[PDB]
This record gives sequence, C-alpha cells and structure tokens, in this order.
Amino acid sequence: FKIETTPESRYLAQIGDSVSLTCSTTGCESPFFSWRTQIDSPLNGKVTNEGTTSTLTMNPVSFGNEHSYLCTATCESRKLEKGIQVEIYSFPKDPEIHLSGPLEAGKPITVKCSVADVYPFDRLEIDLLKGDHLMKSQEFLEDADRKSLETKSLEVTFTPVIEDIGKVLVCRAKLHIDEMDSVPTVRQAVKELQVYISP
Repeated sequence: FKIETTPESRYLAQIGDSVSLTCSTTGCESPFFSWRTQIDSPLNGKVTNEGTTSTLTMNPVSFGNEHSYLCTATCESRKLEKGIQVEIYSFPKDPEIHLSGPLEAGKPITVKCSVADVYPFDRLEIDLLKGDHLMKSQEFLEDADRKSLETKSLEVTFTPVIEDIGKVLVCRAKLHIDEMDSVPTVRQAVKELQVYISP
C-alpha cells in the first residue's frame, strides 16, 4: 500500500486557471480518498474519486486555494497521507508600452510601461531598456496591505537622437516567486524604434 501525488510536493498555480491535484495508491484493492487543508477550511475545489485515484480540481484557482492540501488514503484500516503545497500568483499578460507621441529627434518623449493583474506585486521588478542598456528599473517593495490583483507601471522621459533609429525599446517585467519552471519569471514587450527628423 503506497501513496503517490502529482505534483510531488508543490504547485505554482495561476489565479484564474484550471488546475488539478491527484492522489493515487498502489497495493490497495479499494482505497478511499479524503482531502483537507491544514486549517480545515473549505477546499474551494471539486473532488472526484475513481478507481485507485482521487482528483482535486480548482476551477478557477482563486486566493481561496493558497493552502497546504493533504490527501489521506485509507486502505482497510490503514491510513497513509501526503501533502501538496499550493502557491498562488498572477502574471497573465505581457507589459504594455505607451508613448506620448512619435519619436522626434531633439524633442522629449514620455514612455509608460504598465503590467496588469499582478500578484504578488511586492515581488515585481520593471526594467525599461533602449538597445541593450537599462534606462530605468522600478521595484515595488512597499508591502501589500492585502490580496488582490494590481496594475503597476514605470514612467521615463528621455530625448531621442538620430542614432536611436533601429534600436529596440524593451519593457521587461520580472516576478520574483520561487520558480516552478514551466511558469516564467519574465514577460516583455518590444517596440522597434522609428525616429523622425524635424525639418
């Protein structure tokens, strides 16, 4: 009688997505499965028991799924248990680059880069680069008062020059959560620079 879960011990789950946790056994003819969180609150998920497996589906993942979920498998009078820690975040869209007007050599241009629906925002770092050089970087260490999706942004004003033609402006958003590589730390927007001369 052995208990097995997928994932092994942790799932980085994105708010709004449809995610499933599975608990299984080998060596048991008719196991019964039971799920609970460490604080015995609702699961905010649907449990389906079939054969030698139990699936806990969270659809959609919400803030109510940030728990250590525990599966208990009962085989006759024996019980084995294994826990899966569910960690949540939101990073659904690439950054958006807003420009105050066309780039004109010698005239100021204001660039605004925003990333929508982020969580946890206190872990976001926004980089603005021109070519391969960083113009401005913004962190948001101001600790979150609660749990919600937030839109954050970085703004910079610079004066374009003729040699900026062909350079690419890149707005890079990095979310610092322990990585479960399949879920990226980075998202970026690129815009090739067309510079206009003024007659």
